[PDB]
Amino acid sequence: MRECISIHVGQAGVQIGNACWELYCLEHGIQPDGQMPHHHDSFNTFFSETGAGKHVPRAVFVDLEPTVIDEVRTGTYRQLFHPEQLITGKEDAANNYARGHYTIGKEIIDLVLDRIRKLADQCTGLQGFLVFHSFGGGTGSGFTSLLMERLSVDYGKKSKLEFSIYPAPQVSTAVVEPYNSILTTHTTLEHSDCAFMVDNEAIYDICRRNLDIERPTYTNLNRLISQIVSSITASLRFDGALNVDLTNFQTNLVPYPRIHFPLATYAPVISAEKAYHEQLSVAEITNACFEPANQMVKCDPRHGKYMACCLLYRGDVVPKDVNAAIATIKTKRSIQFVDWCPTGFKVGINYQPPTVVPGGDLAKVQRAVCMLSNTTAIAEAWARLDHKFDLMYAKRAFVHWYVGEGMEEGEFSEAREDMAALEKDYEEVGVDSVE
Amino acid sequence: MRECISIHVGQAGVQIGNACWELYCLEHGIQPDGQMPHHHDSFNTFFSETGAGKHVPRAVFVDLEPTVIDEVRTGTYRQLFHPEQLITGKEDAANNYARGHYTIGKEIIDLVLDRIRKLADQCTGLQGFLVFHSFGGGTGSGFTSLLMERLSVDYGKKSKLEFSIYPAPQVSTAVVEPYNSILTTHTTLEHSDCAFMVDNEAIYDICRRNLDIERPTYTNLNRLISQIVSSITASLRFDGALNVDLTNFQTNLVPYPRIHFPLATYAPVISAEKAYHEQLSVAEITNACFEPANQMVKCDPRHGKYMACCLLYRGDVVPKDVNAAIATIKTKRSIQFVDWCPTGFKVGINYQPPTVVPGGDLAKVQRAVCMLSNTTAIAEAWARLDHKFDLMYAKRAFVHWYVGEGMEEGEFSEAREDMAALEKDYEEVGVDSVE
Amino acid sequence: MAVNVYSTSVTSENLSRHDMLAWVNDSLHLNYTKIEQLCSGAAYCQFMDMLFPGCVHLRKVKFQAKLEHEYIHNFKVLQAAFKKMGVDKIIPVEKLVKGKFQDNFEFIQWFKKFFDANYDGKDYNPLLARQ
Amino acid sequence: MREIVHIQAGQCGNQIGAKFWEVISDEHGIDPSGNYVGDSDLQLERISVYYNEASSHKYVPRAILVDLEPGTMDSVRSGAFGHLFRPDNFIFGQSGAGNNWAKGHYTEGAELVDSVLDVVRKECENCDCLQGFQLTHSLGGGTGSGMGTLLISKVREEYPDRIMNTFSVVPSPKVSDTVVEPYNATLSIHQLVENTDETYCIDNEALYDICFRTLKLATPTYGDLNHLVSATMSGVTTSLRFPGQLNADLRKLAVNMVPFPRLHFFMPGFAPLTARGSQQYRALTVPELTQQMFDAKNMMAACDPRHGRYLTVATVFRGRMSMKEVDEQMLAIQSKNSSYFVEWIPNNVKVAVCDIPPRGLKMSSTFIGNSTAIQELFKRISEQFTAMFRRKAFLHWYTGEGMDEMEFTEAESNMNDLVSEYQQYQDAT
Amino acid sequence: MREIVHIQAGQCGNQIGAKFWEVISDEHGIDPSGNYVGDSDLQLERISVYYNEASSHKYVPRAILVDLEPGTMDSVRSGAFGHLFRPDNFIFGQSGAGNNWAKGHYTEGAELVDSVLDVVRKECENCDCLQGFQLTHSLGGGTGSGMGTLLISKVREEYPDRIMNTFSVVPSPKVSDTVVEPYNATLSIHQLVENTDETYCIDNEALYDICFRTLKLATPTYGDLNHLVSATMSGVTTSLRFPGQLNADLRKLAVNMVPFPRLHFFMPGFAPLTARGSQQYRALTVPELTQQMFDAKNMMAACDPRHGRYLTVATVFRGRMSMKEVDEQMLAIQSKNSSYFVEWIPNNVKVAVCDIPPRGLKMSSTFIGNSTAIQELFKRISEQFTAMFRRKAFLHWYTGEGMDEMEFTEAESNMNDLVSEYQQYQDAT
Ligand SMILES: Nc1nc2c(ncn2[C@@H]2O[C@H](COP(=O)(O)OP(=O)(O)OP(=O)(O)O)[C@@H](O)[C@H]2O)c(=O)[nH]1
Ligand SMILES: Nc1nc2c(ncn2[C@@H]2O[C@H](COP(=O)(O)OP(=O)(O)OP(=O)(O)O)[C@@H](O)[C@H]2O)c(=O)[nH]1
Ligand SMILES: Nc1nc2c(ncn2[C@@H]2O[C@H](COP(=O)(O)OP(=O)(O)OP(=O)(O)O)[C@@H](O)[C@H]2O)c(=O)[nH]1
Ligand SMILES: Nc1nc2c(ncn2[C@@H]2O[C@H](COP(=O)(O)OP(=O)(O)OP(=O)(O)O)[C@@H](O)[C@H]2O)c(=O)[nH]1
Ligand SMILES: [Mg+2]
Ligand SMILES: [Mg+2]
Ligand SMILES: [Mg+2]
Ligand SMILES: [Mg+2]
Repeated sequence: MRECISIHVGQAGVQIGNACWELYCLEHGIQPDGQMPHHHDSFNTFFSETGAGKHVPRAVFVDLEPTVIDEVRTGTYRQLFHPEQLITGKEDAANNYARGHYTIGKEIIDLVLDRIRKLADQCTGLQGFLVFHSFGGGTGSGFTSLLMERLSVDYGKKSKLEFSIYPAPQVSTAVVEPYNSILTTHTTLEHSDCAFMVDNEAIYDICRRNLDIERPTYTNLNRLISQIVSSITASLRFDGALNVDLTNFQTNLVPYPRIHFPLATYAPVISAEKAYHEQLSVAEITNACFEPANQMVKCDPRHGKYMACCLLYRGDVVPKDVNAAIATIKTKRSIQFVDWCPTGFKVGINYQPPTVVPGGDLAKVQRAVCMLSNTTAIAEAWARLDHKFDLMYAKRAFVHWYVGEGMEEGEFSEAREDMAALEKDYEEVGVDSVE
Repeated sequence: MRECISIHVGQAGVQIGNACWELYCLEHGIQPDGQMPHHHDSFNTFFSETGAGKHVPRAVFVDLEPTVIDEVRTGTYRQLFHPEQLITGKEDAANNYARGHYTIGKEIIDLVLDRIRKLADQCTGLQGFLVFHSFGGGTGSGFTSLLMERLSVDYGKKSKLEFSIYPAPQVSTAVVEPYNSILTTHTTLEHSDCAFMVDNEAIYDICRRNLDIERPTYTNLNRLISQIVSSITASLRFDGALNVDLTNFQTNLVPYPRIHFPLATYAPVISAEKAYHEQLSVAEITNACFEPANQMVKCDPRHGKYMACCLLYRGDVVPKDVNAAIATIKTKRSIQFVDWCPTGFKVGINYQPPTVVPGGDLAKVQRAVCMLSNTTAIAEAWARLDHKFDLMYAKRAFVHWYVGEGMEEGEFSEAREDMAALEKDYEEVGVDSVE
Repeated sequence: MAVNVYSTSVTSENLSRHDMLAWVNDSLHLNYTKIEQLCSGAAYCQFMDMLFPGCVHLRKVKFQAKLEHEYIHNFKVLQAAFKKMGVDKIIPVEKLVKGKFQDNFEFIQWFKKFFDANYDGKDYNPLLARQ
Repeated sequence: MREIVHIQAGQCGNQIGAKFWEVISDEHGIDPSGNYVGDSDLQLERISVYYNEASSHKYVPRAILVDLEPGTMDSVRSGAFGHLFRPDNFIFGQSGAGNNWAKGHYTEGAELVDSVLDVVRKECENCDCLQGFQLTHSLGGGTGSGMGTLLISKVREEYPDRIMNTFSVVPSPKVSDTVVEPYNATLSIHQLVENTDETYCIDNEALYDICFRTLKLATPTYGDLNHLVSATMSGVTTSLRFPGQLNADLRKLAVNMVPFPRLHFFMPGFAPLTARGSQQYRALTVPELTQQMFDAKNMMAACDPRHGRYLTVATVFRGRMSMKEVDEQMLAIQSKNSSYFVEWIPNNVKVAVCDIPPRGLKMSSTFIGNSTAIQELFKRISEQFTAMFRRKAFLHWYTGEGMDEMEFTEAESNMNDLVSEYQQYQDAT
Repeated sequence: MREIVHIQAGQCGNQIGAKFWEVISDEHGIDPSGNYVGDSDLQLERISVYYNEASSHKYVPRAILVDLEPGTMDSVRSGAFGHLFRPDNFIFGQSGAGNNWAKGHYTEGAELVDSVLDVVRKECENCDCLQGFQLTHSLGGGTGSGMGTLLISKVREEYPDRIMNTFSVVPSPKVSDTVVEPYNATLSIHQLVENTDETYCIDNEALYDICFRTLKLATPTYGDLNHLVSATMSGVTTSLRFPGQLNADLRKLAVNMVPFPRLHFFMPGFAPLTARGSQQYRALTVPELTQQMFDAKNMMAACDPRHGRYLTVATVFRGRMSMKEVDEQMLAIQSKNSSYFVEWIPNNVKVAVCDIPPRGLKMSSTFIGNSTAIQELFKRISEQFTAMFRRKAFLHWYTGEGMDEMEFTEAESNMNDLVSEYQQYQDAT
């Protein structure tokens, strides 16, 4: 009855969404062709049923380069998606923010908005949009910045959750990542309700250490991402003792208009071999999700303070045991809250145990936790990126590509001083003040 | 409801622990794969019980050289242990206390402590630690010292029992044994509640004479030590007419802060052929356990005076018979006590007869005695070890290795003076004094 | 930074409850009658101020705590300077706040050793510091 | 006669109410399908107070269940025991209030209050003689607190000469279910103390404590907590549903326990509470029932009575008992525990006795005491609100939907004033 | 009427109490399930003194079993005749006292006595007219000694005008069960002398001698020892439990046997004790009963009365007999055996007669002597403590948990003063 649509831009969004939509069809028992064969509409919020038994997803796959999307048209999920929704261009943005925001993106933005408007009108109880985009890309960073300016105008006040891919501190696929990341953050800082952050390097440590896989390809990495996403909207599709909505994370995790950068975390992540030798009780999976070696962004929360938290259990979870486990977590002192936040926990319990994808690495479990911490420790992640941008912009390296594609050298300075204000605001609010 | 955990350090510790855990799994009726077909809970005190019927031990096998741990992994007890609990390094300490305590052992101590903390937080009624380690071994000595320091820092006041392997006067396998023993004794003289001592040569003599085996490999010694440990823990594990605890042993056997080096003895040790021709009465098993040739440390208590004694009977034992036998033993000539200890016996009785490992050397018995004596005869062993250390250190042998691996001669000098002070205190306390 | 100490088994240094209470009462000038009354954490916070000037904001600590929930907040300020000072002793504040003889003597026994190691003989009154 | 209209708002109200109409149906012998299947004729003597006669001896409850988010209705409409509610009363919105005051009181609650006042008004006209309203909600949520308060203000204007009770679930000190708890609680208390006759404050942390030690349970779900609150909610009403030696009702309790118009915050209780295995080792008698009431362990709100003085106390016994033993022990309790009762209110104990014991029990009773220890609950909330409001944390989503800083100032001063009047009557002589 | 509250401490207290309740249930005809199965109504005439009535005519013992280590509680619950105790009374900790008086009096004692005092207060207020308390324990263990001392002190503080008996298992002189006996023995005896009323000292070696020689048993066990002790205790209580020609009570016994406030250490004994084979060759009569009673070999405390003088003697008979025979034999015994009777206490014999013989016996008798032979036991314990404290052994583990040498010195001084006064009153003319 209540609807939410998802938009995937760039290669990272399409590849992640390809693994995410495989999970939804498994949870609701949807065959790849669209037909159908705690437990008990459910699929209505994500799948729009047609006249026949076919259910088509509410997804809009958009990219400029047609290489990745053509795999979806050919792959096993060929008859599921709506043929028109897969929007493709001719040439990529080529890791250039200007190309995907001023020159090439402008020729396709009108086609995308037409399909978005057609999906919204077909539905009645639209909640908000979920956007899966990267940060170092050209059409995943310069185009999703154009979508925010357009979506926020057609629809005034709606939830807009983003699932970004933070550039790693040491691991780096591109060389112009500091240029695209700084420009994107300055523009989508006023058109994003909350932006969950994920780093690619941090997932490698989780898969190698906890799950014990020595060959974590991008398909094994994208399986961990989809589990968090399904946990965010688990209460919309299932009935639980204490439900939450997309607006609940919105109010509970954003104390200030600019401070809306939480970092996700999942638990438990264990292999099948170690599943038989572990009790996996509520009292310790809460502890597992709080250790600094399990966070999914390469930043240690010990150096900062927790502005707010949000836990989302699911399965055979007793509401009494959650209170006891959380009460002693405030006792343990890997946790340090802020002075002006006497209450700093939000709990949501669901009655649907997490499902497993056959052929995957995760084992079947009866309990799960998806913590969404909003900590001050992410300020060190902005400082590191702001240092790379300042070093490379000093000698105007790589600038001639941006200037000649429809941007001005003055615009580069405006985004630089904006991140200086964000860094100052983040530290000043977090640090204590007299009276 | 009462939980005690065991830490095995070094090759000797790992092998002794393997024998001990085989004995425990036999005693509690646990199959090698972890399933199971006075007794009920019992296994709760040692075996943590998971979601299925599988019970996993509360053991932390730690080593630097991976050979023995890989042997344990490949062995028949493969499905029992938790795979994460088995911790290995890359290269051994190589009979170097400096290598095992300062350079190498500092790179795995954090993981060991994290696993120990997780195991302790899993349980609710934690009682103490049982540490199985040797003295001659470099990794055993160094890592036992490090673990003692770290556990004493983390947990304030808990029972920390150790089952050492005292170097034999003649039988030996190393050349830096005096150095290692002196250093480890000086370091962990203040971080041990009670340190039971066991020697290889005495067990060799016992197995040669009493049990009549002419090929006594290390398995028989491991079985004997495991039997002693199980007899010690039987009071916690089972019900009985007169129960004793780890704190009971600790209180009744340590009269002075430094004099906490008791020696163990077991009875009766007879083969299968000699079992049919013996009555096995309480008085005669008490006499056998009190005989000098049955002691498991190469020192005859006739040269010293008993300071404290602890008898532990298991089986069809009558307290009247125990009282009569103990009164007769106290009357006997060879048993001499200290003047300031008018009462010198602590008696415990248990209703569970000892079990027999199939294929083992020992035969089935209905009565068993474990005798722990804190006496003065260990002063001669301390003096012999001190003389060996002084003779070797008079001309600075192997000190180049020890100094090159992050140590200074000041540590050697302080260890020497501390051992001299300990010997002086032991002699002064043991000797009589007027008024 | 501060030098750490341990306490597992030491003789000739274990003080009685009467002497330990006298040392606490005389040092900070209160009228404590039971060692189980130290679970509030108010007296403990002032000890850190004496040992190291500053490093503890004596305003956010409340001394009139009488329920179970401000005791937890009190300890969140007492040894939050432990991380600042580098001392790595972790106490069971979840179990300390119950006001039992079980741990309230064990922690004060350790604190006496810790206080004696880092005390250089400085003297200051607590009357104006408290008010 | 003297019918009671039941209103359930939020998620807790819909979950407590769903477990409340199970107790009432069992008491009156009403089948889940909605038709009488009982045996004793005393049950049907006064059935119109809660239920409502329809065609073919079908009884439908006189309750309306309304919540902004539609996820809760499908849990009770499609679940068991959902075949007896009238489908018209199932009122729901489109999206949840998002744990917000303004989204539950100005923006999204204003579009639904006009569709719920036309069902209360219609239910009131079919009534013979209205007695009062009942509201079950939470003080920490968005729609349970935001729009449940809006219903109180609208109803009070239409029916000023009526008595309504709120079975609120006040937040807990140890854990917080919502990070922005104080903003919703403070803004609601300032509205409750205006136009409610009496309020029963209930806690979740105290329900875990009671169920863990007294009831000796290991895994108390929310089904067991609501089953414990529902017993107290039925104890108050049962005096006007069944004949008794000394009858009472909603109006009688309000007169005896509200000395001043701003002091109507009560702390409920219940007895006996025993485990399944340890029930044959106790003698069920009035002696030990009154002993179980007055111990601080068996209190439904996390407030120790030893920190304050009982202003007034009312106990509603049930079952069949001698009338002498009841008065003999309230004198002994008052005489022995003479230091915890106020001095300027003599004989501050109200007694009522019914004659129908609950299902599967020889005798029981309910305790409702207006104490002064409640002041420690309002002192804690006003402390948390001050810390957050000074830094303006989370406030820029309460201003963006109608409200302003000026509204927050009144809610804090009013709550601080009520605390001062609550303590002034404790030390007064 | 005249209810008695029973408290059991430590492993010894728990086992002795289990045997005692076995004997009491057999005497009163109470089925192990807890319901009356007996025939005569004289058992039901006075059953509230020990048992407690409960719904469905059940009977629950008025016992409070408590010990730090849970092993004894698990054994008593899992074993037979554990289905009648009230589970609330089952109180235990997690870690034992470890034979440490400091640990049993200052570390676990706090919470344990808080819970125990709560239960004791509830039981006492449930009782109609309290008569006294009973505590069975050992002076050698840690938990029993220290925590029974703490319980006695708190009960004395709460109920000053009440009686309590302590059945203490004193350490043996020949063989010691624990190495550090004297410290606990001295501290416990000091506290008991301070704040108890009467104490029946019982040894183990004397019981073993009695069982081996008189009973002619090859393998005497703790079951038989506890059987003998429980028989003595039941014989003590039967005087007020049952009607008789010349009744006696606990207060009567205390008044008659305690001449001075510091002299309440009695020696018990039982008659007749005969082997199974040699029971049909004896004529059961008061002459031989008294003859078996009044010989040192039939003494349950390892002290030879020939080394001292009987300050006072009490004799509780059972069964049916003749007062003429009883008093005539008492006079004959006093006249023939005058040498070891105190001269300045004329008429130093108290006699009481009941009317119900024990199960499977025509008649029996319990003898309680306040003599001066306990001086040797106190002297031996004081000498051992003096040696151990002079050499300062095991003491840093009493100093490390609160105590100090001042307490030990005070306890030793009190013990020496008590023994000196005992001797000086033995040798008075
Ligand atoms: N976690 C995750 N990240 C991915 C995956 N595939 C690509 N990425 C991220 O995407 C980045 C590559 O840039 P993209 O955002 O994909 O750029 P694009 O979509 O190819 O568009 P152009 O920049 O115009 O070429 C890499 O740095 C990766 O971090 C994936 O499968 N999983
Ligand atoms: N009783 C007994 N002693 C053993 C056994 N295995 C080894 N030892 C003792 O252990 C000593 C060898 O030193 P270890 O502690 O094992 O040293 P390690 O584990 O090989 O590691 P490194 O010290 O680095 O060489 C020998 O002197 C033996 O006395 C065993 O199975 N039984
Ligand atoms: N006693 C009891 N309390 C509950 C139960 N379920 C939820 N609660 C309490 O009710 C609160 C839920 O907030 P609500 O007022 O119901 O909010 P909502 O109905 O979900 O609507 P929103 O505020 O917009 O999210 C939680 O803080 C819980 O403490 C329950 O089953 N029993
Ligand atoms: N007569 C008799 N005495 C017993 C029996 N069992 C134990 N005892 C005595 O009671 C003492 C036992 O010490 P306890 O006070 O029970 O100590 P605990 O319960 O084991 O716990 P700790 O005090 O910590 O050691 C022993 O010294 C025995 O002499 C019994 O069955 N009959
Ligand atoms: Mg691309
Ligand atoms: Mg090795
Ligand atoms: Mg809601
Ligand atoms: Mg014990």
